[PDB]
Amino acid sequence: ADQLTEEQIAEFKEAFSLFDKDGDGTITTKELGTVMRSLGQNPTEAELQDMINEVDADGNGTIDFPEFLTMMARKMKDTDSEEEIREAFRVFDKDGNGYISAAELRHVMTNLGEKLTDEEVDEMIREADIDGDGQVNYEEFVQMMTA
Amino acid sequence: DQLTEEQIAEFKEAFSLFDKDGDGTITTKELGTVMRSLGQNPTEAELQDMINEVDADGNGTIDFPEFLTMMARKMKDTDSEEEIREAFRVFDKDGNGYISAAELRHVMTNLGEKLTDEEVDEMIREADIDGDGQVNYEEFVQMMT
Amino acid sequence: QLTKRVKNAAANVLRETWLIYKNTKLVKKIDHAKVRKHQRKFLQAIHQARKLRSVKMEQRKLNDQANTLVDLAKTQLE
Amino acid sequence: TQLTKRVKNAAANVLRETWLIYKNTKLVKKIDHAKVRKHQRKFLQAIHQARKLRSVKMEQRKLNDQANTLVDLAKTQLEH
Ligand SMILES: NC(=O)Nc1ccccc1
Ligand SMILES: NC(=O)Nc1ccccc1
Ligand SMILES: NC(=O)Nc1ccccc1
Ligand SMILES: NC(=O)Nc1ccccc1
Ligand SMILES: [Ca+2]
Ligand SMILES: [Ca+2]
Ligand SMILES: [Ca+2]
Ligand SMILES: [Ca+2]
Ligand SMILES: [Ca+2]
Ligand SMILES: [Ca+2]
Ligand SMILES: [Ca+2]
Ligand SMILES: [Ca+2]
Repeated sequence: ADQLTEEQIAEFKEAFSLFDKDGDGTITTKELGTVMRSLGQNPTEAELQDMINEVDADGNGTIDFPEFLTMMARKMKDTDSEEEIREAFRVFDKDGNGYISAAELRHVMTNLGEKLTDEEVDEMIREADIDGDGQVNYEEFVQMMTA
Repeated sequence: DQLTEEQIAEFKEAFSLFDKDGDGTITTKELGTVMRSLGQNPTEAELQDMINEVDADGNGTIDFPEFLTMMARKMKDTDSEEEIREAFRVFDKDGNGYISAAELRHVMTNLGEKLTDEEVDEMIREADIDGDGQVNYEEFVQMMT
Repeated sequence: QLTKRVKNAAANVLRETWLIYKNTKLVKKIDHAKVRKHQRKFLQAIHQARKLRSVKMEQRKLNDQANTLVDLAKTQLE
Repeated sequence: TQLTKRVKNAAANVLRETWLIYKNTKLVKKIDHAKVRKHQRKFLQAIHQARKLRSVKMEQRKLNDQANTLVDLAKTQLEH
């Protein structure tokens, strides 16, 4: 969705406290280090600073709640679009092998009641088929769905 | 990017190969005669399209300047295309239509360049659209242009 | 560009296919007006894909034909 | 992924200058040295560029996964 709901905003306000270890209202590079290590990763100082910098809109060196929230709104929007595309991929890719075949795409159409020639279904495959293997993999599918 | 005086004079001679009746223009019927004499049989629409592509002033026929301007552009494109073919033939040392990592590593070595084998492999991968691990002509063209 | 238009048309075909599917198979109550809308869009895209592919195919023929003429002219170069 | 395009672009320059070095070294009567030197120089710059951009791309991939870890942690607070 484009915008967060009131409830999501309140929930993300709770989430902020998971990163703001000292409760001072800001997330610092040191706090991200603590969080990452608690999750089993060990980023370098420069990586932690990059993660702060990409969110720190006002450049004062720490992340406040509105900055965190704005970033989370953008992430939720992206995740929703990417999740819909995955959902579509899984349906076209009937056998779950990672490749949409011409046969599988036919079945989708035919089940919708559409009237495409087997040649036409073949042409659609070849148009999305970047690596020339005759099938549509996930990355090729994503390019097609977002073009 | 421009034709020499000599090339212009030669294309003026070429114009007469198409202008069958010598009236100074090439018509759709004349292209039909030319194409058929070369062993092809385009439809009327196809012959019309071939006139239209060249007929800048839209009067229905091709005069010498229109023909020449088109030929100038074709010679320009041919030259750039031929340069890229020459590069490809050199890199594709065994002529099998695929530039392998090994072939490109050898080119670099023979130029006395100092690239790691990994860097050369990375270049192959950046050019490798179909993922087969080697660079074909079409993949090479997309890179060089 | 012509290639772009072709892939773009086929992409719309695919997007509308999904939207029809979702609105037909993955909802409790089918919104028939929404389904009709995407179906119209599906048909428009398929007509476009068909049209553009046909032009692309005629274009490949014309290119070889024109190059035959170009090569004839080039026979006069020294 | 404009970066990936820049990467491919830099590798393309490497390849172009490689050819121009070959041509001006192996495929001419008299070698023009100022021109060989020119293409060698642009070759070096393009290589420096390809390395730089590839490095950035590799680090962005690591950062993407780290950041997504943080994002997933925040998402644990969403109900349903
Ligand atoms: N770069 C980045 O994503 N930083 C971040 C993410 C989630 C929570 C707090 C900080
Ligand atoms: N389309 C096109 O190329 N027409 C043409 C080409 C060469 C000579 C005379 C006509
Ligand atoms: N006279 C002649 O041989 N013309 C020709 C041959 C091949 C291609 C195009 C034109
Ligand atoms: N508490 C907790 O389980 N956090 C978590 C787990 C997996 C991925 C990201 C965050
Ligand atoms: Ca804090
Ligand atoms: Ca800040
Ligand atoms: Ca499959
Ligand atoms: Ca494929
Ligand atoms: Ca005439
Ligand atoms: Ca004219
Ligand atoms: Ca080879
Ligand atoms: Ca390849």
